Formats: sequence, structure tokens, C-alpha cells
Amino acid sequence: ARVDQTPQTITKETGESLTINCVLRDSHCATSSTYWYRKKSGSTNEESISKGGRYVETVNSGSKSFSLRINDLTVEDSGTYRCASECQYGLAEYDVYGGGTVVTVNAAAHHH
Amino acid sequence: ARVDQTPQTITKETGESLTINCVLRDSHCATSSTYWYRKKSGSTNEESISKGGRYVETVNSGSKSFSLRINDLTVEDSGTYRCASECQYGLAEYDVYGGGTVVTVNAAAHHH
Amino acid sequence: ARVDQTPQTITKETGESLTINCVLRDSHCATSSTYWYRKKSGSTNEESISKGGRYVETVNSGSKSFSLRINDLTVEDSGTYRCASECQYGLAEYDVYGGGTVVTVNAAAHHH
Amino acid sequence: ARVDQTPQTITKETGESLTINCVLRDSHCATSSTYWYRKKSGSTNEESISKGGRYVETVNSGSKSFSLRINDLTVEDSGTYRCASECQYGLAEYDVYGGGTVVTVNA
Amino acid sequence: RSSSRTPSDKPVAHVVANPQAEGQLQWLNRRANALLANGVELRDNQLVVPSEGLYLIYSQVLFKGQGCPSTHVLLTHTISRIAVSYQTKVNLLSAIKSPCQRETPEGAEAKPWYEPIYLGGVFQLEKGDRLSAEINRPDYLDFAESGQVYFGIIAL
Amino acid sequence: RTPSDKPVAHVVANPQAEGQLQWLNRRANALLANGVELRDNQLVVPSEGLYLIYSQVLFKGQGCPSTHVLLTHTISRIAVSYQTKVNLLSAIKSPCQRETPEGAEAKPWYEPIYLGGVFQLEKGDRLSAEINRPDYLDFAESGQVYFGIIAL
Amino acid sequence: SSRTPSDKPVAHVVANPQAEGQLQWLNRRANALLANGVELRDNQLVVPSEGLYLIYSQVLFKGQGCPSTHVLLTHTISRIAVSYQTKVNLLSAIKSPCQRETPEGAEAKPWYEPIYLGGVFQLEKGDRLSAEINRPDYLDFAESGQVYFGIIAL
Amino acid sequence: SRTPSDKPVAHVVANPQAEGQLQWLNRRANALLANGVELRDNQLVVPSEGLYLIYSQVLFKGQGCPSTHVLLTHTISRIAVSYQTKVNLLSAIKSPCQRETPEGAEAKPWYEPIYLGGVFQLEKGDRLSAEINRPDYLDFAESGQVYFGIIAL
Repeated sequence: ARVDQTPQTITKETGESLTINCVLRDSHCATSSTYWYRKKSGSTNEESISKGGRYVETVNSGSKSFSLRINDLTVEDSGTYRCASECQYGLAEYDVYGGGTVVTVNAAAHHH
Repeated sequence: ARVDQTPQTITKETGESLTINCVLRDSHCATSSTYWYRKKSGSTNEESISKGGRYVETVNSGSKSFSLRINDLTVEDSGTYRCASECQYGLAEYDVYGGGTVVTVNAAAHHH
Repeated sequence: ARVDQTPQTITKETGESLTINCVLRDSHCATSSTYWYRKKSGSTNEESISKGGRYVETVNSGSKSFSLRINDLTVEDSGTYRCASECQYGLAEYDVYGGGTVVTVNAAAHHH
Repeated sequence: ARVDQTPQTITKETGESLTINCVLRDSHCATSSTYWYRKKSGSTNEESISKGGRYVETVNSGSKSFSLRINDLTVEDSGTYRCASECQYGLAEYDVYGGGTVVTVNA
Repeated sequence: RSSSRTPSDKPVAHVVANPQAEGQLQWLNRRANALLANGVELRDNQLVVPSEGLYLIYSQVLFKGQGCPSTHVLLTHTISRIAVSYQTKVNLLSAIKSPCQRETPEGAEAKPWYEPIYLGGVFQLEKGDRLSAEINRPDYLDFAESGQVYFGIIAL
Repeated sequence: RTPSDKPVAHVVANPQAEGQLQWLNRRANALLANGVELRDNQLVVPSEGLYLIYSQVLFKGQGCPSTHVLLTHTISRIAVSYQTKVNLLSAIKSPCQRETPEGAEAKPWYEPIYLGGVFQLEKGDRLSAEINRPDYLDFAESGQVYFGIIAL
Repeated sequence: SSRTPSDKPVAHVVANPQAEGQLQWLNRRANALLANGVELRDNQLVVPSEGLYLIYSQVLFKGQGCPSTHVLLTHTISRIAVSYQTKVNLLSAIKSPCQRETPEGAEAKPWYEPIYLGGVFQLEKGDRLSAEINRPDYLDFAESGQVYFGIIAL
Repeated sequence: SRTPSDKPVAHVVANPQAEGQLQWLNRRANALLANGVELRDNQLVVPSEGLYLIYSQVLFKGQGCPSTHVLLTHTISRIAVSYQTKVNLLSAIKSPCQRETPEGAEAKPWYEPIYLGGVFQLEKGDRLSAEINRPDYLDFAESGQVYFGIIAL
């Protein structure tokens, strides 16, 4: 299937850093027009992740794969994250999607 | 080991096809500008093999490997073959080499 | 919203051409008396762009829209460009403004 | 095992004092040749903590344990502190380490 | 709060690879269940024989890769000797192994291959001979766990 | 009082390091600042650019044996692009021509080696100055063995 | 990949390993540089702009036995400038590798001698620098970074 | 003079007409000394605090060393305003004669070079000096055989 997200379900803890990778399968899609979307758990609007600061995006052109490392993890960054890419060959323009869910757990629980 | 020519010593008979493979290990070298040099046994010339016809060159950027298939082998195609690639990062520009020798025997030509 | 600059954030390369479009929303402002002002990045004094040479203007009174194409782009011409128009109906005469910033990156110089 | 750091993750405020305990499980390692190393948060320049002043070291030979009291905590005293010991039995002599993170929030 | 009265022996060494040595094979001796005693010294990642005699040389390395994107990869492992009588690198023990015989993980990946290589033999060594265990591709080392890569000699 | 500068390092051999080459930085007339870290006897380049790498070693021995010792000294580089130790600078020196003194013993010999050059380094590259025989080191007096890089 | 642009005249050339009895300088090899205007013409570096440069070179000599009488090993970096078109020595060193011991019924033994030169100089545009040795038949370029030659504009 | 150029700089070479002494000169062709560097008593005086590159080479020549007990030294030292004692920054020793002394033959000219270089943080008023223990074995015959210099990085 066009575009294969590798990290399906992740459960990292508050204060960490997760990278989600996507691999392109259609030789018409380009790693140049890549986009990322987050959907905060409990709401429906899918927001567009802005690449800067906590959201850094890497690319590997040989295998046509791109990834998105998120640092300084908080507990409000739990949601369904998708990657996207724009494909265009002749008289055709379309886009492709994937899927991968995040759960970030917090701390405390000092068992006394 | 900065590009690795794999078939070091090969021995084929007149009328064949030998494949010589090289894989890049330097992450600065590109599979786009590749050159091949053959040195005919007994002379030190290292003339440049051309890409076309009897010399077919297969390039694959995914595994960063290139090969040079030689078909209709004669006994005049016996020598030490090298592969080459052009590397470039910052202010540095260089090229890389390998090594591998071929020995071809004839067919004895059975006379009726 | 009484004059609308379309390209808010632009990133062009040295040697390119950016077009900024402004559309009139007040039917009292005229596409004939339009003015442009730029503020060079890091400086406070706002300078007035002159009509000639590098600055070509396309005006269409039918749609009440005017544009300013900027050619031969350098890296020192990055700043906030605003458009302006002169409005006059009855006893009133006023002007209207916009906003839009340009950032230019350089192209280095291949040193062999 | 091979030395056990007890306070794994601690979070204290500027101006306080944290104690880190390490317990020997190898009966060949000695509480006499103990060493301490700090790594400031987000930097791989693991340095050797010196024994003196704000850094006081307590050894108890009976329970095979040594600890490291850190006083006057600042906002720059946030990192990962590891303990070490020198072991020696017959023809073998080696050392052992632990692991445990410190984060200090400033007021 | 214990007592020890244990004896000693003859030149011996059993060194283990460095786990925190990024993409490299650094030999260590100051780690649990490792030996370097009775005169065997480790200089430049090389063991220096302290006395002439009959020795047993052995070494194992574990190779791991996270995919086979090349049907033309060669893994080798050799214990060589540069001697005081002949100051040239000569191979005592050698082995070659091809880790990837298939036609590369062209679809899905995550196929970690593990290929170990073991060497062993008895040799006559002289004082000052420098033994070295080496591999051709130090980027495939699996030193993540303990006792996966090692190298040692023992005076018989 | 005067502002710092750029990535710099000048590390010196450890005098109380029995028969081994451990590089030190917290000793008089030594530097290690502006991002350069000394990890496991290795210098880590913190930023991409052109660097000048140099090192000197002094070898001293108390006599010429028959083994015929070969003294080597090399500064090698492991890059993120090519994960193999490759030599940037190297030198070899044979100290003993003598036919092993059989009556005039001792007689201390001294042999130095100096290496220096300019190279382009990348972020995270690890430079290492090493020698084959760390048992002939003369770290007795100050600044006889050292190793350093400087961002030009 | 790409991180920082970098600049100024620099050159670090290394001897050709497939050369016999000759010190041929190469630039298109792994850790060698020749950029920002410095030209390599007739086995010579051509300074592209005036300024203060750092000049260095190393040479490694090896022979497998001690020869007869005294052999002298030389290593010099010279400069021919547009201002004064005569080659003058900037850096020089001489080294005696074979101290008597002329083998007469005794075993041969390989000797190694390195020589290093370095200094700061003011060069002008068009100056032609060359590092050379007197006996290119004792060169040991069998390993990497044993013989090299370079300049950098400070 | 055309283009300015700057930084404290010095590249001084030994005086050929001194014989048994190492006198540093700057007024001789390809030699430099400008932008504040002072040469007092064969000593270079730092004009400003900062990072410097220090280097020096010496060439020794003797006519068939008859004495096994020969020791050649070359060191660059620093006397600073903060700590008023001479300490060596860079040092090297070389044994030119490995006992092998000419017995029934003629002289044997030996040449031994020594090179030193390193980067240091120097302060204002610091006195650098390159010195040798055997100034009678100095070979300043040719041109770039003996020198000493610094450049402000």
C-alpha cells in the first residue's frame, strides 16, 4: 500500500523523544512535498504539524522515506499522527496518507 | 573500505558474461558519476571502458551498488578491472577505486 | 479587509522574482494612485519604493487589484513590503495599508 | 545488579540536598575504592565528581554501602550521576557502575 | 567482612569487546569475568606475549545487521601474529562468511541476521610476539550483550 | 576578561599514567573549550569546518635491544560518513642501529615525532592520537608529549 | 547532506601511491583538499590571493638496509613569486639516516626517517609554491598520510 | 604597501653571521615581525591576550660526534605576568650519536632537525623564548633550516 508508517503504536513517557517514519511505495510521489498531521485525543479536527522547534523532519531520498522526530515530550501530545505526500505524474494530482497512534504517559505515582 | 569490488579473481571461458559488482561504503560518494578502467594483461594503460553495447552498466541507488556486465567474452578481454566513483562533500572532491582481475581461456576449437 | 496582501511570508532565492498582490475592498479607493513602501530588515526607517527598473507594476481597475513584481532579487532586499492606495469619496480623503515580508537566502559560490 | 543505585529518579528544588545510595552486591568489590561521575543534562562530558565541600561521601563497611550527599543544589546540578567501585579477587581485577538520573527545578 | 586466600598461575588473558565503543572493536580487561594477568599486556589493541612457550589462541565475534541489502557482502575474522623473528603480519587463524545469501529485503525489513565466527588453535609463540584479533567490517559488531565478542590466550 | 574564541583543544600526556597515554586538559597551559569534548581518550569535533590537527610524542629508552623496535605515531579519524579508522597523519622512526651494546650498557636514547596538518572535519567526528609502543613515553618534563586541534 | 558553507584558500595534497621514484602531488583523494582558488599546476601550488598563509609538509623516507658512505635526505618548501621570479627556500631540513655502520658482512635493517616543516609566510597572488625532496627513490607512501603538503590562508 | 592585513605575527630566522649563538632576525627576506610583536633579548613579547600558534624548528650539525654522551634539546618557554617562572610549553630531546663513534675513519657529518608546534592561550606581556642547549651545533648555513614564530589565531 502506498505509504507505510513503521511506528504503529508507541507508548513513551513524559520527557522523552519519539521518531515516526514513513516509506513511499509509488514512484510518482515525491519526498519534497511531505506533510504531517496530528489529531489530539478527544477532539476531531486534524491539525497541521509545523516543522520547527519540537517538530523536526528528516528525509532520506535514496529509499524515498521521511521521518518526524518530536523532542521535549509533554503529556498533551497524545494523539493520532499521520504523514502525507503529494504525488503528480502526467494529468494527475493526488495525495497519500498513513497512520500511527501515540500515547504518552506521565510521572508521579510515588508509591507510598 | 570505500567502495568494495566483490569478484576479485574470476575465471571465465571464451563466450560468456562476467558481472563485476562494487558497493559504496563512503556516504559522500554518489552513484551518478561512475567510471570503469581496464588494464590489458602485460601493459600498464588502464584505458577507460565506455558505457554501451558489449559493456552494459547497471546502477541501483537504493543499495548504492553498480555493476558492469561484459557479454560475448573473448580472450582479448582478460585483465585487471577497476571501478570508480566521484565523491564530494564540503570543499573536498575526490574519487575512489577498487580491484579485480579476469583470466579467459579459449575453447580449443575442435577440428573435424 | 481594506486592502489584502496575498503573499505574507515569502522565501525566494537570490536571482528570482516574487509577485505580491493587493486587492481593494473599499470601493472608494482607486487603483490609479497606488504606492509601495518597504522597511529593510533590522532598520526602523520605512523607505518608499520607486517606480522604475526592477519594480514593474500590473494594475487592473476592473478587479480593483494591483501587483508589484520584483525582479533581479538580491539578499539585501529582504524586508516588509506594504501596499497603499488613496481613497476619496465626499469630504473624506484617507489611505489604506497592508503587510508582507520577504526573506532571501544566498547561493554561495562554488570554490572548485 | 553489580552495584545498585537506590534513588533512581529524584526531582528537588534549588537550595536543597539529595542523598544517593549505592549498595555492593559483589563480595569482591570494596567500599574503599569508590568513585563518582556526573553527566550534565543534555551533554556527554561525564566528569568525575570530587569528594569535598558540597559533595560529601559516606561509607559503611558493614552493609557494603556508600552514599553521596550533594548539598546546595543549583539549576546547573541537574544530570545523571553514576557510582563506581574497584573489585579484585584472584587474577582478575575490574570495576562496576550503576545508573540514576537527577533533575533539579529552580524556584 | 569476608576472607580470601586464593593462588595464581601462568600467563593468561581473556579480554572482552568494549560495549560503549561506537562502531569499533576496543578490547577491555577491567570488566567482570575478564582476565589479563601473569604478564600478558594489552598495548595497541594487541596482546603482547610475556614468555616463550606453547599457547592456546581463541576468539569469537558476533555479526549483526538489520537487513541484507547486498548479495555481495563479506564478513571475515582473523587472528594474526607479528613476531620478533619475522616482523610481518601473518595469519594464524582466519575464517570467511557470507552473511546475506538472499535477494535483499526488497519489501518489508526488520530481518536482523546474526552470524558468529569462532577461531581456535595452539601455537608456539616467543617473547614479544604481538597477537591481534580483527574483523573487516567493524560496523556489524553486536556487543550489546555480554560475552558475544571476545579474544584470549592461555599459556599451556 | 577577554572573550573566548572558537573550538580549540591542547591536551597533554598524563605524567602519573604508568606506561600509558591518557590525555589531560586540566593542567597548566592546556585548553579544551568551545564544544570540544574529550571522551574515551578521543577528541570529538563539535561543528563542521576546517581544523588544524597536530601532535608530538617523545620516546626514550635506556638501551638498544635486538628486537629492533619500530616507533609509530599516527593521528587517525573516524567520521560519521565512513565508520572506519583511517590515518590522517603518520610517521615511523627506527631508533636503534646499534648492534646491541654488549659492554657499554644503558646509554639513554631520545626520539621525537611531530605531526601536523589541515583537514575538513564534520560534526561528531572522533580524532585519536595514538602510538604503537606506549611504554617508551617520556612524559617526565612538561610539554614533551601533546595533541591538539584548532578550528581555523 | 549539508551544514555549513566554509571558506578561505586551503590545500592539502598527498603523494600518489601508484607513482615510482617520483613525488607527484594529488588532490582528488579521500582526505585531501584543494579549494577556494588555490591551483595545482606543474606539481606546484599557485597562491590565488595575497595574505598570510600557513605552510607545512611531511616526508617519510625508508630503506631496507644501510647504504654505503653517507646519504643525505633533504626536504624543502620553496617559493617563486611574481615579485621575484627566482626559487628561494622558505623551509629546509637535512637528515642523516645511516650513521656509519656500512654493512660489510652484517645484516641489513630497514630505517625510517620523517621530516616536518612548518611556518607562517606572506604570499602574493600568483606565487608558485613547491615542496620537494632530493631522493624521491626512498619515499615511503605505502601508507596513508605519511607524505603530504599543504597551505591555508590565515 | 597595498593591502593591509592584520593580527600579531612573527616569523624570525637565526642570524647566519653569529656562529656560536642563536640570534633571531626579522629584516631578512621571507621573515616577518609586525602588528605589535616585540623581539627583546631573543624573546618574543605578546602584545595582546588571545589564542596563538607557536612553532619553531632547529637544525643541528656536528662533524662526526665522538662522544656517546650527547644530548640535544629544543624547548619553547613562557614567562607570564601571572606566574613569574619560566615553564616549557613545547619540548623535545634528540640523541644524535648512538655510541657509534668514528674510530679508524674520517669525519661523519650528522644532521638532526627538531620541530615544535602548538596552540596556547597567551596574555599581554608574556615572554616566549626558543632555546637550545648546544648553540655550537647550530646549522644556519642554508635558509629555512632554523626559525621561530607565532601567529594570532
